[PDB]
Amino acid sequence: LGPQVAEGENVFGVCHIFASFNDTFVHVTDLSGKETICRVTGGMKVKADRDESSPYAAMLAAQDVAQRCKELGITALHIKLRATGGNRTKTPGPGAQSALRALARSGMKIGRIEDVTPIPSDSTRRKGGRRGRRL
RNA sequence: GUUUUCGGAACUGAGGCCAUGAUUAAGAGGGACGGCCGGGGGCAUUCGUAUUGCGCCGCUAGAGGUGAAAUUCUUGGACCG
Repeated sequence: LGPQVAEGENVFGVCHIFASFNDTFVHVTDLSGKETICRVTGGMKVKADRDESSPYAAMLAAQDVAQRCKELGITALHIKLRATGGNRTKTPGPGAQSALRALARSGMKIGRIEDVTPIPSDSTRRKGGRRGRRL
């Protein structure tokens, strides 16, 4: 079970670390993007809606996802870090570098680093009011 | 009784003469013309990513939002690629 190749060559999957402030996602996928493997979020580790985006919650989100693909023989990953973008914040969540460091310390290797977050040319109306979030 | 002259008006045709007759071109304005310039205006056409909805595939029980939660969507398979 796995790619029938010599271990000196490094196979490639792509992970899409969708970092936000509600939670952080780690969604490893093959190089096509079509047939995905496993989606170990940051919220699956701790049972607290406050701690759903903590930098430790992505330390454990990218430790279990480095065991399902190591079970299938994947040794080097492609990283597409993505903040929520669109009309919301285009600055990455705090649980992003921690999910990278847990992927780079669990024996796995990296490929390319690339920032695909949805930025518009220009978009529709923002969620709040004209006077904004009065808080 | 007639007829002139002059007087005084009113109107036309030649000629001479006028040093014959137009103040300049506003560090005022209008209008030409010349090469440019500008997210000026209108009509037609064209491109972009995003958002939302829909079709199919993948892997799966969480996802949304908050100072914290909760109203809300999920194998009448959500979020994610």
